[PDB]
Amino acid sequence: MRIGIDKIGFTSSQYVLNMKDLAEARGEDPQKFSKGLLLNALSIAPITDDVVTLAAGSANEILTAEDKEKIDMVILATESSVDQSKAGAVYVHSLLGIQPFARSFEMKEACYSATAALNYAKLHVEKHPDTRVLVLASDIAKYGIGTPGESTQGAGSIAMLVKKDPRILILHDETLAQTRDIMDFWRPNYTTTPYVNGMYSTKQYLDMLKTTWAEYQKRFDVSLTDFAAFCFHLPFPKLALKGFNKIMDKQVPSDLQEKLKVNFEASILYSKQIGNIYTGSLFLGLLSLLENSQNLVAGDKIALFSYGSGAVAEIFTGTLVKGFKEQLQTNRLDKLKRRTPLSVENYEKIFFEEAQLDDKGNASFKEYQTGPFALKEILEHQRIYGKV
Ligand SMILES: CC(C)(COP(=O)(O)OP(=O)(O)OC[C@H]1O[C@@H](n2cnc3c(N)ncnc32)[C@H](O)[C@@H]1OP(=O)(O)O)[C@@H](O)C(=O)NCCC(=O)NCCS
Repeated sequence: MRIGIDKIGFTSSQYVLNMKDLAEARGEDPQKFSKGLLLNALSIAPITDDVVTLAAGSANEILTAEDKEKIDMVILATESSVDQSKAGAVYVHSLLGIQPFARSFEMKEACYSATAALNYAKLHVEKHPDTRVLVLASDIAKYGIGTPGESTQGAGSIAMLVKKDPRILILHDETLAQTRDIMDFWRPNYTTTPYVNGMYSTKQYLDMLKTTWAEYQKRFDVSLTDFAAFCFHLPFPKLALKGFNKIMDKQVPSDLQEKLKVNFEASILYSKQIGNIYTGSLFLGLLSLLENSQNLVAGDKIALFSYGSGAVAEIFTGTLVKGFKEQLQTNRLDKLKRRTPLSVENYEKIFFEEAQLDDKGNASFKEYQTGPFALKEILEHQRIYGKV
């Protein structure tokens, strides 16, 4: 029984901050961003485009009426939640008109949780092969003005439809996760922006990659040469490049070294324009890879390294399905160029806007550019979402 990713949708916000503009405002060498981080631009979200609206937009990209009839589980992976009790998935379920007899909930573990969502989705469909599962990985990476992380901000959501006989990627059962209790990045309840030790996080990302991959190879009798591409979590592309270099070695034959490198470069193309999207970043890289590699074919295997701060890592794999290109888009870079560039001044005002509640819990918002769904208002503490 083949189970996996049938369709992948992606939505980002409608605004962009160009890194050269941020560099100019902050007195930074623009090459720190273009070469140091390997970032060109970041998506910026207004207050009316949040985890829920981005998630619903990404699903709207891919779902058919038949999907909506057969989906019986909706999982939102996020670290950008807008309620402490109500899962953002419930809103997505509603906004998309999915059939009522579904379970809907959120998963949380920094940038890692969509990997667990996908795994549960896969097992659920295997048990109930007539069903489909919608996994959303939606986040707004917001670090704060003047912080080291300001340059690794971003916004977006990946939607993945999981079902039997998938048209893109068959998911396999050989997985390995690792948990280690650390404080590289975290976000207490009283702050909209995380605390982060960037250098320590990089070191831990690389050590969990090294140790998890070593153990994976041992348990499952595989090596680098079994794969046509390796995808990494993508908070910024330089970190993923460090990961790639960390696990690669020169015992790989030269032709495969070249292929893996070209595929790595394909995988970071979108992230260079979008920035960090937390839970969705690994999967955005997968999408970028599939839409930009010139060498991937049916039957090629892909290895994926998921990381979340705090920290949890997992390696898993999949095999490409004949016809996968039919499910992809060719003009995504063109669509990203449509985003409205913001001055640093306007980015500061828009990205860091917070709701101004009256004593009854009402808040109103200016109309900003969004995708198909928007936060319209807050009405007596209820976030009101609708189609635009
Ligand atoms: C990425 C981050 C650590 C950078 O912080 P920073 O103090 O502003 O920048 P750094 O001094 O660390 O330099 C970053 C990089 O660009 C560099 N750089 C600086 N000036 C440069 C220049 N003029 N030309 C080229 N590169 C330059 C570096 O040398 C470097 O890359 P390297 O690690 O390969 O050497 C920071 O944005 C951050 O902490 N973001 C959040 C990370 C996070 O969320 N981690 C959790 C999940 S893994």
